[PDB]
Amino acid sequence: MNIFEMLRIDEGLRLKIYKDTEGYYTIGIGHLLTKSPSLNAAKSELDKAIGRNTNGVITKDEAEKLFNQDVDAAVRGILRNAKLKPVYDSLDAVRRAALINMVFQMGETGVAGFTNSLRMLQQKRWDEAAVNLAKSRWYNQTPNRAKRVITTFRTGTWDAYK
Ligand SMILES: [Cl-]
Ligand SMILES: [Cl-]
Repeated sequence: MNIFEMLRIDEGLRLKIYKDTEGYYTIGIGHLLTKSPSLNAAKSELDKAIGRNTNGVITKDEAEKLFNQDVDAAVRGILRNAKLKPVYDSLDAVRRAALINMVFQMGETGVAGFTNSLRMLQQKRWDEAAVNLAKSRWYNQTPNRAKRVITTFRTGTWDAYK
């Protein structure tokens, strides 16, 4: 297992524009297109991302390319964030993938706001972070996925994904 496989499991893969769990237009492997409620707007952003007139539909290769860019962007985000980088740097490889998962889903900003949880992960108080991580809208809205990522931080193994 790795970060790519991990996210592919959590996000799925859809080749036509669809709405995510929040009702926002997305395509591929969890690539958010826009928070706007306009399909046209989403189509415009899709064509801009791909470089062609897609008519709201992409190929598998194209989805994977977006996915690679998004993963990449998520790591750099972390590395560039003052709150995140130290945590990330203190963790083992497995747990780092869980932190990337969160940032891909919620953005750097939203994750950087889990202050208490961040501090517990940094301190290696696994069970404690896991309880504090569950006290969140994230957990209440997407409990199964949140469960898998939390288990990941708690155990440092890929057990939740196997
Ligand atoms: Cl893009
Ligand atoms: Cl879920």
